[PDB]
Amino acid sequence: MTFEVDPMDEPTLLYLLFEVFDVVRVHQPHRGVIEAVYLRTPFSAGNA
Amino acid sequence: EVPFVPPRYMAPTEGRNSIRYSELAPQYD
Repeated sequence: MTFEVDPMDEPTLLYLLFEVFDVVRVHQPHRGVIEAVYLRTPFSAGNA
Repeated sequence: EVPFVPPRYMAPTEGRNSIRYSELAPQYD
């Protein structure tokens, strides 16, 4: 991607977002046991 | 009788011993 913006005077950042699907499934098998399974599909983040 | 040639299946590429990072092929042992 090439951005052409402007001749600003101060240093600036290009804050860019990539829309993804970040979800979580929450298992609670037994009392005091909670497990979460995260998932981001475009920017992979593992099934931790 | 014709010879009995059992098929040769490839090992599970997603099995127990498998250390997988998303981007690349899974390391195995």
